[PDB]
Amino acid sequence: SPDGSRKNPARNCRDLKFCHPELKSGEYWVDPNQGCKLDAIKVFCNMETGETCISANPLNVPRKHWWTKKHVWFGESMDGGFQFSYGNPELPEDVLDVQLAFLRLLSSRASQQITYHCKNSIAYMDQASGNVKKALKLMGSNEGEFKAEGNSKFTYTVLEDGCTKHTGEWSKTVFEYRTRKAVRLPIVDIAPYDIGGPDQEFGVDVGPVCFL
Amino acid sequence: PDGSRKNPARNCRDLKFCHPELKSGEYWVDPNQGCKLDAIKVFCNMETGETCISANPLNVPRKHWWTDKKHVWFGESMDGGFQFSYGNPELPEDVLDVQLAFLRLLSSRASQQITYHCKNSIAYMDQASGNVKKALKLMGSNEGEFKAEGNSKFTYTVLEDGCTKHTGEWSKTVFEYRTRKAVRLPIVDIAPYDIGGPDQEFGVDVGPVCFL
Amino acid sequence: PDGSRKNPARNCRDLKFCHPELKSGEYWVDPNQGCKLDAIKVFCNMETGETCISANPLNVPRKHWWTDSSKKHVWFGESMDGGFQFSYGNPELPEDVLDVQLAFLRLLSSRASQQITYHCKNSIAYMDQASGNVKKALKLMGSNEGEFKAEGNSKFTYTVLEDGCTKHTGEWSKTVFEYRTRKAVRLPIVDIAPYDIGGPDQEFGVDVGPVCFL
Ligand SMILES: [Ca+2]
Ligand SMILES: [Ca+2]
Ligand SMILES: [Ca+2]
Repeated sequence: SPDGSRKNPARNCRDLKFCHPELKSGEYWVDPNQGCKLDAIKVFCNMETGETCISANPLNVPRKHWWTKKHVWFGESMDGGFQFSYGNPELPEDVLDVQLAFLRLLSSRASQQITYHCKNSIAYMDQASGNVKKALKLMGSNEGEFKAEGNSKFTYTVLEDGCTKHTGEWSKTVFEYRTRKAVRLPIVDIAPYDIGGPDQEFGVDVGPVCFL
Repeated sequence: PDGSRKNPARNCRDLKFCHPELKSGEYWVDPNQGCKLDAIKVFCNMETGETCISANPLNVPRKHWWTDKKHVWFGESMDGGFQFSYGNPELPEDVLDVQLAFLRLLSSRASQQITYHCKNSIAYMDQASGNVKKALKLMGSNEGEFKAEGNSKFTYTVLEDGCTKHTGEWSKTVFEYRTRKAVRLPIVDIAPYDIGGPDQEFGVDVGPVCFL
Repeated sequence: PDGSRKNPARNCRDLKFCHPELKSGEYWVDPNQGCKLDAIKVFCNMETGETCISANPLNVPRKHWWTDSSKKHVWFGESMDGGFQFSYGNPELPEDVLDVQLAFLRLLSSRASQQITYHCKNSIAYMDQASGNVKKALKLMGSNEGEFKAEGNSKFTYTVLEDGCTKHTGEWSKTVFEYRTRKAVRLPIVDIAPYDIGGPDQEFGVDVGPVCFL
């Protein structure tokens, strides 16, 4: 019987939760495509919810002046930019793709949080206008974009917003996207709008993509 | 496996292939495999290999449901209405969701029948006018509707039609939707058109959704 | 699993991952897992790790297929006398079982690709040398309710590997098409619709290449 060890992975964390109810939240190995056990992925299992959470690698975009107004994709367009990747970096992309496809099928929903660190850079709401027209965008895995407004199937939610004014200091805004259409996740890129001025800087902490 | 609760099969088609001696009946299957605890109870047709899952409740009682012509969704709009639900109402809705998702996305084909019980209510053909303009509609599981006419991908077929006149008596019309795109099934709602008058009544018997 | 009939692998990519010493060739795989008995014999490209399933039948004979008495695309399978849609896998297995094995590969692979060859006599396949344009290019039917074309939405355009059909010369030639995608439910190709057909001197045939999943 699977037990979530590297040599004996479970199919996902929900299976571990139910078939091994004594296990606590933490690091486990899961193998959504089953078959060959060697392409298993290392995850965090939330044993309260049954969520399988896969970390981004790299987890973070360092705080820097990145760009010198329009939305600009970090991965697509910025110098030193990269798109976000998930799961054991040593695994071929196609294998990671297949694992995510199976985990999507195994799950009712997926969610992900992302943190925008800001210095003189609006992320969501602009305190002066009270509007979100300068809000950043996120790119999903199905080419779709997650936005502040527009099609309600694709809008993100904001959990805290410390970036509403240029204060010369660092703060942060936290975004979440949650959906039943798990093909849309994980987030692969980010496009700030209020960037490019000499004293504007940002960083990013990419939260894990969680499936249940 | 063998189709018992302790040893469920992936689905009925596998059970037929691997155990051709088994007769049609109740079995336990586990489309998402892995941990066996979320296996579901189904009817296996062992001649076709179909996995058939019953609605629960499967019956809409015969009643005057609507008072007021236009299509009106039973589940969406009528007092006491409900959308049709499938599987062991014991398991959480999200578990059944995933098990059904495996069947909907990875089956060859699917089919489902639904029976409209009618008193003074046209269901498909209107004998007096000679047309199907008053025909009812059905709602699938992929935000699509099944109709008497229009896009031939989404038309249902009528197996018997006893609802063609207002006679003051009870009769029935039987609808089927069959598709190689099983994401479209099961049926989740019904919209009669010829309803609302003081002597008009209907009921429904929801047939099982069957996956190959 | 080792890719034998009694011990089929899930697919060729798993076989490669677990057995780097295995060479390209035929093996038994079982994408739907569960019962082992409905395993399918495939070609594994062990350089890429692709699972390749051959068309059966793989050939549309070379013939005058269509009589034009009207000019538009005409689907071979849907409209032509003796036409058929393309099927894949061991015809010893039930159609529904093959569909399911294919469905696992289509939904859950990273990528898919397929080539198809149009044999032509007095029949433009893609480029029309006389006009210099692709207005007469044939179309292909995918497995997800879409079509693959010379132009339009770039997600659904095919690519042309060689094009020998650009003139009417009274001689046989061929044009080879390929469709590659990260949305594998679009494949395999199930039908073909030539445009430059139906004239009294026009003929075509088709060789359907294997559908390959990663
Ligand atoms: Ca595996
Ligand atoms: Ca299970
Ligand atoms: Ca099998």
